Amino acid sequence: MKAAEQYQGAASAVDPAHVVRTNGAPDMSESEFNEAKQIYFQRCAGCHGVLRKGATGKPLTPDITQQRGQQYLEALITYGTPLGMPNWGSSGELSKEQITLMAKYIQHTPPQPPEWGMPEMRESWKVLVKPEDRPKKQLNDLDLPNLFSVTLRDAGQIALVDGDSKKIVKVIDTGYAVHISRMSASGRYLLVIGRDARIDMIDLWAKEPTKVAEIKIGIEARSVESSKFKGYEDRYTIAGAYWPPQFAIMDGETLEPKQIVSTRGMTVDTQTYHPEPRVAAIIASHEHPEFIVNVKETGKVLLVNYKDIDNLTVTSIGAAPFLHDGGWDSSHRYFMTAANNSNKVAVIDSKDRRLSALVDVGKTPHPGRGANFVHPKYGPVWSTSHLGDGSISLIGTDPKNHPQYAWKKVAELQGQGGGSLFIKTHPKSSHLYVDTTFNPDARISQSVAVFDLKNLDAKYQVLPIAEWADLGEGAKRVVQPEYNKRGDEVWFSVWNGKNDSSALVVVDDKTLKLKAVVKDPRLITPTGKFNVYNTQHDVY
Amino acid sequence: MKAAEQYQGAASAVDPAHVVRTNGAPDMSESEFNEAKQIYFQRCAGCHGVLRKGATGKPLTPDITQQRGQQYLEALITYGTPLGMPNWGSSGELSKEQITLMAKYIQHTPPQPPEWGMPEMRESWKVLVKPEDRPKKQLNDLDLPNLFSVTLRDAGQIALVDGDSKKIVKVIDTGYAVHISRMSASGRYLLVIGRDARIDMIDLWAKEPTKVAEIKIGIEARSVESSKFKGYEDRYTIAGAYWPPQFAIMDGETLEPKQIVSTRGMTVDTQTYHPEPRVAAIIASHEHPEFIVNVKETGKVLLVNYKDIDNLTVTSIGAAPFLHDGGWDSSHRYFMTAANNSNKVAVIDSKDRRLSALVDVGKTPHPGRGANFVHPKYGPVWSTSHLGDGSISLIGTDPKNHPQYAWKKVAELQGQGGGSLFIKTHPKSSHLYVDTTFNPDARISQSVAVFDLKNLDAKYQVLPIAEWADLGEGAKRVVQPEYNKRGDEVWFSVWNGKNDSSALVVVDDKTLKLKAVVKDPRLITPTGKFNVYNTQHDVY
Ligand code: DHE
Ligand code: DHE
Ligand code: HEC
Ligand code: HEC
Ligand SMILES: [Cl-]
Ligand SMILES: [Cl-]
Ligand SMILES: [Cl-]
Ligand SMILES: [Cl-]
Ligand SMILES: [Cl-]
Repeated sequence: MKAAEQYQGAASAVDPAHVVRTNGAPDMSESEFNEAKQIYFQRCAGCHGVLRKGATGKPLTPDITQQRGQQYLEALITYGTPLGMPNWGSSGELSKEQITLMAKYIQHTPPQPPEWGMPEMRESWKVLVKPEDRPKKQLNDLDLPNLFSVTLRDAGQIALVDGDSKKIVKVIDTGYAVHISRMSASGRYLLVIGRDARIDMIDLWAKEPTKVAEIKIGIEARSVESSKFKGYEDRYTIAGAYWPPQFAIMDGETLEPKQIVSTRGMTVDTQTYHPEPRVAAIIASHEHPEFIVNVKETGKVLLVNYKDIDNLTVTSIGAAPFLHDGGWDSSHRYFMTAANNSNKVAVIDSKDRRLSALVDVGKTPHPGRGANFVHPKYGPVWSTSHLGDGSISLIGTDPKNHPQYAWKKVAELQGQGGGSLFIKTHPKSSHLYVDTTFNPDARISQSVAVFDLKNLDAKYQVLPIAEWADLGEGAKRVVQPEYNKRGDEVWFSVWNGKNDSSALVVVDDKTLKLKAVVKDPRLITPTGKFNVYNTQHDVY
Repeated sequence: MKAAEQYQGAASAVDPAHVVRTNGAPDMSESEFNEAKQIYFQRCAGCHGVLRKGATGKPLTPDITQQRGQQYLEALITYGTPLGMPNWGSSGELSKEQITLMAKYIQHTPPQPPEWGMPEMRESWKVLVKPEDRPKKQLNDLDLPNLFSVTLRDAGQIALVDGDSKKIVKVIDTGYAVHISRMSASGRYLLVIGRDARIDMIDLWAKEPTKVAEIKIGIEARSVESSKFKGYEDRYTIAGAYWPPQFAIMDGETLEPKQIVSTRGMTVDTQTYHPEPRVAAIIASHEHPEFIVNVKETGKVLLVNYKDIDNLTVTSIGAAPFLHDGGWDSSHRYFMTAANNSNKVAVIDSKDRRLSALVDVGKTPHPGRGANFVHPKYGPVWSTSHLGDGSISLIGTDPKNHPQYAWKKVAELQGQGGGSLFIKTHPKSSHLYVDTTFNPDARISQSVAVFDLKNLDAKYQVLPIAEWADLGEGAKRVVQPEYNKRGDEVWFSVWNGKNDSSALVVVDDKTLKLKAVVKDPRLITPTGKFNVYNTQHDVY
């Protein structure tokens, strides 16, 4: 009756005088609030995050913002900061009236976007073609290993480009602005994820590659990955979300949602609670049946063991805050990940399940998956490009046979300048390609630098990738070099405007000569290109 | 710098129109809000939680509460429901004007108490006596294994009573309303955790037992535990918190804070995010170097492996919502814990790291640690009483030599009625005791039922514990039977008010006749009683 009521009726130990109401912000209309909120996610949420704690420095919470004041915040938004906070008034990007509204907005409690659990996922889950009715053999005659999965960012779709043919073979509708493409261990299924957290599974064996499953694992995402460990091929596919701060494990044949795990938790450096730790790069392990999951704001690398997904076991490894992209080393044991805004590179030992070291590097490293090669003096190494730096950092990745040079910034190369984004090579190649996508100089932003590994002390050659495309108007930012299955050509993307004309430019790695140019009215804002074989077997 | 700012300056994939502002509640003054907020934690937070999502039914969040309306909520609060929601108007416990305020308060966004990270812990952390300054031998002449640690709830302290002398040997100030007492594997250090989350470690080898370390792991807590795996004795001490939803691991010798882990995460039944999953019972594994941690609202049981404390591995086991108290079986392998308000008992396999079964029992089981004995027909069993009915459930715990009765509610026993909290026995005892602390009948609450393991079909005997104390005015509620080391005597608390007289009653287990009554002006609101040896070695 009420005996259990009296049992739990005791007063909470929490002192009510220490629980506080959240107000004290300047009055804002409903129309005004929504206008600043539209600006925040259009211009600010990328760094500061949904809850405004995703960047360095003091956060944009009420207690902090109200302490500064209306005019401090207006002043700091108008003129920015030399530590990565741009200026929105001096640049003319925002208006005096708008900046005033932003200063008022961040003094209010940050509005919350909704959660996304199993009910939301299962409703988003669609098996368009059931595995029973899927082909048992490759129907088409495509040379799938040398297929490129090219992202048509603004078009909300992806294009399959036959490597040798240089022609588009199909265009598939996907989530908006796909970020990466990943292959299943079998090589039959192509996985793509949009920044809106929609995943699509493509069957490369159908008469024409078709989608077979679909699911939305959140509101904002970046990464997807498939199980690579011996015996667990196509068993499970993982995907991490920016919001909600979580990742999800799904069946690898149907994408059925199985498990959802929150990444909300304590940070490695300060060991305080963080309400929005965004999941970034995910990579499958060869040593154990685990997914190595990067968690950005908390600086944790998680080892998600799918041996038993009903009773999940996770090992949380401390590294450095702001974990971002990364990739394997030549051995496929040591996961080199870039804690970009910590200017460090963490080394995750997938075998011993620990952090091998933290390597100091240049200003904001950005390697993507990186580039591995054998240095004459320093043995095997792993290299990264940089955004705030024009440098290239080489890191020893050979502890067994090169303890002298291991997890050390053994040597630097210098590229065309800052704004670099991806560094690329190939085992069969003697060159090292470095793009300058976000360099503020036009010429540099549409060129790439090529180093000669045969003689590494020489200066690089500059290749005019955009010039070779002969597009015309547009910024024509070049981005992301990728090799073919055979390794003797290097594909480039000219990330021109949505309403301008773009292209993919293919270079002969043997001669460093223009080999071909890919143009098509369907190839809108081409960004990421992913060779099936090279991506599937971590060739980089 | 602009390079990195353009790279991370892309608009968020989050639609601002789907990120909504949280204020549509009826206006309240600051004086009125703080009065309703005070009643909430004084009367309601125990069940509904800090964020109003800890009870069954629909939560008291703005979206739901505003939908009902002011008149609906006033009525429901005024009258209640027959499903665990007490009456507050018919009761006459809250005035008509307070209920109106409470109805408005729960329509506002719930106020939030602060977090409690490593900085807050370290400043709260005190080492009163260094390990170097502690004795290498037991200075005092006390029979430590037979000492009782008695909680003096309202006095904010505990008393150490000598089992055979029946006298109080010292009184030690602690956190407010200590909840449990635990002993180190070495049996030298007594650990007590306050209702307010303050932990005190007591050295029983000093000339007089003195506090040697102190730490606050949160704002509200209930549970504390020590590592009991071979080779890891006294190496780590763990404690769980109600708020913030987290647990923490400290050094066993100094209580230095080492790690903090957030229990915020997804539930087991709906697989949705819960922002306040408060930690409940915690027990130390013998099969592996792990802590078994109960997480209430999410219904998860976490196996926290301390093999490597810097890289913490945690297996998450699903069970049923509202996990609470629990205990070992006779084997010390299967953790029998009760999801109270799910009316089930979960069996967690300490060895295989999985859920062996979910057993349906009575309304709101409350076992504490439980009571193990050998049923003449059904083999080794684990028993529990309930709050919602006078039932006593027996559950087989022998899968090796009694597989047909394993994890089955093999039989039921009837006590005096509902409102029971603790059932007890001893390996050297022929009797089985059940209390009725929260029974609404005065005499029932003052008595305890006693069963005969030699003849289970016989009706219980009733011993009037409070009557035997001869205390006078007061509710004189009796609670928590506890044996001594030799199992000769059974101790009971008479949990009277702080301005009334209380006592500890001791009964001769071999004869069931009163053996002693402990009265003392320092014995204020005695609740928990913890024999050092029986608590240390999990004898129940
Ligand atoms: C987590 C993450 C990965 C690795 C996932 C993995 O390995 O599993 C990744 C890699 C990538 C890769 C993989 C290339 C590779 O070599 O693997 C590409 C092409 C890429 C195109 C872009 N990224 Fe990416 N990217 C983010 C996050 C990520 N970028 C951002 O947070 C940021 C700064 C904001 C955003 O706009 O998403 C960001 C900006 C960009 C771009 O502006 C690019 C150039 C175009 C776009 O669509 O946004 N990111
Ligand atoms: C999590 C938890 C444990 C086990 C910890 C472990 O094993 O590591 C426990 C066990 C206990 C034990 C251990 C006895 C045993 O045999 O193990 C005792 C004496 C006890 C005295 C009370 N408990 Fe307890 N108790 C709660 C939580 C807990 N009770 C509540 O949430 C609730 C309902 C609210 C509250 O007031 O704290 C609650 C009410 C009570 C009481 O009213 C008692 C009788 C007096 C008091 O201090 O509030 N609880
Ligand atoms: C990165 C791509 C950013 C974008 C886009 C915006 N901000 Fe930012 N901000 C950023 C960093 C790395 C820092 C801290 C660096 C430092 O030491 O200054 C900041 C700082 C602010 C602050 C100051 C908070 C404080 O320290 O007291 C405010 C008030 C702020 N930022 C607001 C803001 C607004 C309104 C933006 C767009 C409308 C915005 N920022 C964009 C990184 C980035
Ligand atoms: C247990 C010890 C409780 C205490 C003390 C309080 N409440 Fe409660 N409440 C409880 C349960 C188990 C339920 C659900 C039962 C059901 O019939 O659904 C509730 C329900 C409410 C509701 C209704 C929510 C809804 O579905 O709309 C309200 C508005 C509510 N409770 C408020 C409330 C207040 C204001 C209290 C003290 C001041 C309070 N409750 C105490 C459990 C317990
Ligand atoms: Cl579609
Ligand atoms: Cl955590
Ligand atoms: Cl393993
Ligand atoms: Cl979780
Ligand atoms: Cl082990």
